[PDB]
Amino acid sequence: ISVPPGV
Amino acid sequence: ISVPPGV
Amino acid sequence: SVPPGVTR
Amino acid sequence: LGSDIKVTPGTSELVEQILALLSRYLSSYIHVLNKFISHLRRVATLRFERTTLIKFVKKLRFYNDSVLSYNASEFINEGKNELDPEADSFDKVILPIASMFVKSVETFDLLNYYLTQSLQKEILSKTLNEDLTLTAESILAIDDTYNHFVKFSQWMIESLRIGSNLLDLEVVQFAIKSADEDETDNIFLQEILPVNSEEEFQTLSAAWHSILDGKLSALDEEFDVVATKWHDKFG
Amino acid sequence: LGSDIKVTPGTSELVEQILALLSRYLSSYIHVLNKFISHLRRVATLRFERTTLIKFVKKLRFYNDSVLSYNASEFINEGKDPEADSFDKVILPIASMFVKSVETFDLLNYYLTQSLQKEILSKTLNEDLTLTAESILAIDDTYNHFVKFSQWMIESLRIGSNLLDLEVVQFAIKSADEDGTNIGETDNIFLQEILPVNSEEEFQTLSAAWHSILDGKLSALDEEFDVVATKWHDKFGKLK
Amino acid sequence: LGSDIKVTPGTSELVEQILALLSRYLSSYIHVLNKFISHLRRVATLRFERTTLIKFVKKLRFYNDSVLSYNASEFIADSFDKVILPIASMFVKSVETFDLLNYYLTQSLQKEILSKTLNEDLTLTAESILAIDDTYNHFVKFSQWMIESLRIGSNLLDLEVVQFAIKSADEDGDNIFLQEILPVNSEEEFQTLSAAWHSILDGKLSALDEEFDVVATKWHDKFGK
Amino acid sequence: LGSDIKVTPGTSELVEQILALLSRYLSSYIHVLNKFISHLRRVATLRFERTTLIKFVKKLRFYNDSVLSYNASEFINEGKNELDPEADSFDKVILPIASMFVKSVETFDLLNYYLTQSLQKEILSKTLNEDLTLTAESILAIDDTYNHFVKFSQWMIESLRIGSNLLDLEVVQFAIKSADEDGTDNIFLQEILPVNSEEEFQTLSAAWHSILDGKLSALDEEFDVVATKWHDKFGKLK
RNA sequence: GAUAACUGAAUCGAAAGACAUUAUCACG
RNA sequence: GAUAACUGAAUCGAAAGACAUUAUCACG
Ligand SMILES: [Mg+2]
Ligand SMILES: [Mg+2]
Ligand SMILES: [Mg+2]
Ligand SMILES: [Mg+2]
Ligand SMILES: [Mg+2]
Ligand SMILES: [Mg+2]
Repeated sequence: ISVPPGV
Repeated sequence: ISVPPGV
Repeated sequence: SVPPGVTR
Repeated sequence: LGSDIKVTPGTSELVEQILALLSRYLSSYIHVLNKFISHLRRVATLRFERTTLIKFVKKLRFYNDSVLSYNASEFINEGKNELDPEADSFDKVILPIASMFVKSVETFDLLNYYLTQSLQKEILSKTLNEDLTLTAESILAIDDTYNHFVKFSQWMIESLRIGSNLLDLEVVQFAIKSADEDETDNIFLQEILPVNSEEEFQTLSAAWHSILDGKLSALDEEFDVVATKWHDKFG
Repeated sequence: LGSDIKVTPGTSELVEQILALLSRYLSSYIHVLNKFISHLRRVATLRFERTTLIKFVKKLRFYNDSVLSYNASEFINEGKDPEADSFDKVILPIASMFVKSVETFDLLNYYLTQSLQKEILSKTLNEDLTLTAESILAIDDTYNHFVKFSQWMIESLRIGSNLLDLEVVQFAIKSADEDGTNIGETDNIFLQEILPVNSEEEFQTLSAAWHSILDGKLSALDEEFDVVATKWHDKFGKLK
Repeated sequence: LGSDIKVTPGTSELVEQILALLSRYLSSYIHVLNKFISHLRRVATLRFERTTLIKFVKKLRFYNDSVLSYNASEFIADSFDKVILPIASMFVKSVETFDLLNYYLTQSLQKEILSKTLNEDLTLTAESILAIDDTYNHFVKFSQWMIESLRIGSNLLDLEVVQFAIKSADEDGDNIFLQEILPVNSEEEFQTLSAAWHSILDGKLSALDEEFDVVATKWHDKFGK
Repeated sequence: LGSDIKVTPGTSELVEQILALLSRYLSSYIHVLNKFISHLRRVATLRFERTTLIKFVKKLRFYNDSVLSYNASEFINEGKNELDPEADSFDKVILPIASMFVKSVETFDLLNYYLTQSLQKEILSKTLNEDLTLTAESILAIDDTYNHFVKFSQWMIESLRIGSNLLDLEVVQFAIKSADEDGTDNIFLQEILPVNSEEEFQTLSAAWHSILDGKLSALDEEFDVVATKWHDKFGKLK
């Protein structure tokens, strides 16, 4: 899963 | 329908 | 399919 | 934007009562669908339709578990003697409940179509077997229950002026658009009066509660008649 | 439960950018489904299925019309305050719309990618009107990311509740808690922790990075939807 | 092998009477199957079964046309064996075809229908299945009698079901098909036994037609014109 | 009707050779069907179809047992001097053989329709894959073998003028009626020359034998390719 | 719970061997 | 004969244009 830098 | 006393 | 002397 | 209206000590209980209606609607379907899904195991040609119903029954059972485990008092800040820089507004509290009703109603709209129309036809085309279909009366009760929950949801929202595009129901908008290109007889088109206090909301909710309970019982009755029908024919 | 966090002048625009992602996901489905529904009009054995899809495409089209006509600035009171709306108050209806949409897509995705795919094959004995494997992957991948995005919007602001839970997220939590809970190494997408955000700036920034990711997925989805439309045309639609 | 027995002037007519029984058995099926095949059009799940029945009804119809257009006097001093042999052979071919169709129609298809639809309006009646089996058994035994009574039997004319009953008996120690057939000693004796057989088979064919009408009526009452 | 032609000492053997071709056709089917019927035991949705095939394979296995246990010399009276004019006529001897061929061929027609058309569609509809279907090449071989056995049977019968309504094959009559209502020519519609002696029949039989044997080998080869497919696509473990 | 039993000799297994004391199916 | 009708804007067609005055199916 492409999760933003720092969710 | 049935809409109660005052709707 | 069919050998000589069967058909014409 | 809404009401000036604050929560009272009786708000928590009002919310639980509203939620309980929705749990009862959901459960009523879940019970009749478990049964149908079980009779369909025996019919080789209806295998994929069976799975589609399973997928719907799961969504309902999830919505019902979520509603049953929601503790409404947890999300409500009443103040002390009506402390206002702590007391929740009534709108803040109803909004998530109304939103849940809307989501559930839209799900029922999709399931009702599948169950009462296209599947009924598919069943007759596949099997010619009318023992497998719903009764006419159960279909009437299905529609009648949906219409009243639509209207109840419209009332909760419009009466407090917390409506928005995001909370509109497809069927209500369809009736408004249809009317504007044809005062009026339609169930969903009738004006909703703003309520001016919680007392007035409480009272109207209770009257609504009576009506919907009522429709839910007629629905349960017709669901039992149909479960009995399948049982008499299939075992 | 939430944030202390107030709206700023840039909040309205942030909300429109989030809603636009949802409109684009909805529209993408609506466009492919109009096409599929058109081809199916010519297959006698798929008549009732065709109607079931019509019923879904209406629901999507309704949601998309609702989103497109929503004016977010109407529902936002910035101050100059403390009349100022809290950021939670503003995100909540947006999140709630996302949740409704996502659950709808879950039901449709199951119908469209599983049962209907099978029914089609069983009824017609070919693959002319099935989906491609790659479209199914793009479908699942896009849903997964919109699930996670919606989870992030809600959990990062602590506005979660039973009523906002998504079925698939709760499934993965309940499955983990009775399978292991390998909660560090954590391969599952939905099981990873969400950090609370501490300001609107931090939300804004993470929204934008999310926006870039979802836009990527939506373009891959559009790509695969064009490949499959082309397939239907080449395999079924066109004359011979 | 056989008799020594010669044809008489009444032989042609005897043969036409035997062939007419077979035409009547074939036609009876053809009529009920045309009906069924028509009702099945409406059931989407039964499409490939319907086409299998079509394939069968065509074979029956072909056998019936072939029998009806056969002029027995054209093919008739000939020995009585020479004349009965092609008739017996036609009976055997027909009987084996019926065995296959009967299995498909009364067993596997009946089960497939219930599995697909749960719809018992679409099935045969129990009584039609009994009349089906009873008619087959008698045509088997009649064919066995035509062949064995004249000693024109051979491996090529054996019927599956007769041989099954013999092999089954030989590995146990009375069965319809296992009973001895007396050699006939003249055409008069064959003529007479044929006529008694004709009476019995005509009785069975009427019971079959009756049950076929009961089922056709059933499908019509439930499924409509 | 027929020839005038008498049996010779070599007649018994000619008949055994003809019968053996039929046995080999029957056995070739029985072998592939036993295999298919075994794979199908493991597919719950194909249970009733499996029983229909079993019913067919039994009818084939019965015809093949009958043919294999038939002793042709038992049913042939040769006389002892080329004439002996109580010697069996060649027609009397071929007729039951031709009749057995006809019965078989008609059975194969029914089975071929079920096996290559309706069942193939039903399998796909029921299982959603091609793992247990036939190959296109096996279906071609099936049809090509049938067509040749039809024509061979037609040749046996017409060449001796022993034809009758009772010996007509459905497919030959279909081609004749179809032509007469339409009216690169159709294999079954071509004229068959009367034979004038047993020597001429013997030699044409042998040439036919060589052709049918070629077709039976092609059929066997495609039956092995398909058995291998079923093994690789369904049978074996994953 | 349900389903599956040729008048077979195939099928599965590298093998030993398995084949109703069996195999398969089933809403997280 | 039978089947098919979004609260659509697609679909088909190189275009013109077609779309129940239509399309498809069939032991017709
Ligand atoms: Mg349907
Ligand atoms: Mg389906
Ligand atoms: Mg069957
Ligand atoms: Mg079939
Ligand atoms: Mg319309
Ligand atoms: Mg619209």
